[PDB]
Amino acid sequence: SNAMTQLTREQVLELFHQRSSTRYYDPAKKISDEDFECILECGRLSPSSVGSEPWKFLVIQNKTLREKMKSFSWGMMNQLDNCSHLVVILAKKNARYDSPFFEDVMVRKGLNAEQQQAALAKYKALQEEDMKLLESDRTLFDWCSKQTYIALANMLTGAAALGIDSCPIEGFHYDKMNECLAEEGLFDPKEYAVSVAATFGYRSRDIKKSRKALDEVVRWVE
Amino acid sequence: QLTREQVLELFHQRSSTRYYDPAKKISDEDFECILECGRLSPSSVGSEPWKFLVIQNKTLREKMKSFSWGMMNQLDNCSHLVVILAKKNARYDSPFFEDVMVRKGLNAEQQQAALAKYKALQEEDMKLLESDRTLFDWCSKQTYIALANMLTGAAALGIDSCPIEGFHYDKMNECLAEEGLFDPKEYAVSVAATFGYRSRDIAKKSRKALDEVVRWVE
Ligand SMILES: Cc1cc2nc3c(=O)[nH]c(=O)nc-3n(C[C@H](O)[C@H](O)[C@H](O)COP(=O)(O)O)c2cc1C
Ligand SMILES: Cc1cc2nc3c(=O)[nH]c(=O)nc-3n(C[C@H](O)[C@H](O)[C@H](O)COP(=O)(O)O)c2cc1C
Ligand SMILES: O=[N+]([O-])c1ccc(O)cc1
Ligand SMILES: O=[N+]([O-])c1ccc(O)cc1
Repeated sequence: SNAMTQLTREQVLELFHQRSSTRYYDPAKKISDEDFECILECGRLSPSSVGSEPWKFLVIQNKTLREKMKSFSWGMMNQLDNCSHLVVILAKKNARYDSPFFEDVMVRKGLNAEQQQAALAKYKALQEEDMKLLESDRTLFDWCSKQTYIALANMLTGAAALGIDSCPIEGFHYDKMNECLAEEGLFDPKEYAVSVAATFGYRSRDIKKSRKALDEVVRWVE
Repeated sequence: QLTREQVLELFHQRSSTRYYDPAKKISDEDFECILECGRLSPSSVGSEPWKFLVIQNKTLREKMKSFSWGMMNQLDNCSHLVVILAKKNARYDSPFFEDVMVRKGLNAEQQQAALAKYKALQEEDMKLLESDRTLFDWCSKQTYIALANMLTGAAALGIDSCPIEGFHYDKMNECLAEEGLFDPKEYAVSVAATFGYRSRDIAKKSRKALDEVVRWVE
């Protein structure tokens, strides 16, 4: 890393202040294919526990599907008509250490058989004892869903770095959204479920930050 | 504003560092900038349901080793360690949520309408109220946004990091509560992260191809 591959502290703070939730999009302004691919890359390159990458990104451009969405998506009703791109992020269901899904996770690490068994033993303990994820199907799904929020965050920040506005979205009926997207054939509902969404585009109305102070959220243990 | 190549370089510079140089410390100003990236993160309903515990005490780090397999050696060598807490019991009808509404400036009528909207969000749209753990996990998801932004902001400053789940969560929560750092009825440990400077080159790890993870619905 050097001064040319870094941002200054001033530039980092500007980036994270600029990143904001846009609720009014200009329908006449579309993100270029290349800029949007870059945004998706920010999601794809995100870290994830155990390298599990337990996400799928559905890019919902079809206008008829966006319209149907409106009736059960109160949190983005006024964005569905005018945003450039909409991403619905799915998270993997039943991502147990002993599942076929986890074999592919391991294969792309390029480990030998002994390293693979050492890794698997770590991941079993992580799920079973340390994080207690096998309490229920939902607990294990929510673990994958947490990893998807990393990908979400990175797509919002990457978009902001490109000068592109965005809004993270939880304001929809999850059962209705899962049912609709599965009925459209967009994923196997036994294997994935909706985690979170995000809109992207260019704002048509102005957005300053309101946050708790650093001293109210940070505690130093020296 | 950055070029596409610069944005890509940032996310490629960001890697999970397991081997830290124990002689390299992050400056106070750089670390405050990292914390700002967490503080400035978005969160559902603007709930900001997090606390960032900066664990620099060496005796406390040494105690954690016995139940933190995923960062055992990082604890000896990293510059800074953050344990992020998430709010427990963040119900729409809790005082925690009332404070959110008030500081947004909502009047009495608007607060009543907002309570109804977020009741519906939690009870029906997201079904967060199935159990205490489902509601906690909602706040925990928001903290993963703050985590991600800290890792990326650190990388932008030239500072290495590693997100951490590899510890016994209940033992960590018991320890940190015994230290008096939070009220365990109000918060619980969500995720951690180390920060510092790598002691060797970190081979870039693989990812599934874009075509594997993206589906276009046109
Ligand atoms: C939430 C989360 C928890 C993780 N926990 C650990 C951990 O405890 N110890 C560890 O060495 N790596 C941990 N990792 C790092 C992942 O193994 C790593 O992100 C993945 O292998 C991809 O490598 P990269 O981030 O270098 O691209 C974790 C990652 C995330 C996102
Ligand atoms: C996971 C998540 C879901 C959210 N859901 C919605 C939503 O459905 N609709 C909306 O208008 N804003 C939504 N927001 C945006 C938040 O209200 C916003 O992040 C917060 O008020 C802080 O504002 P800022 O992002 O402009 O800094 C969501 C944020 C997060 C992180
Ligand atoms: O050792 N561990 O508990 C780990 C190691 C890697 C990881 O991504 C998560 C947990
Ligand atoms: O309309 N909604 O459901 C919302 C709106 C804003 C938000 O942060 C979360 C949910």
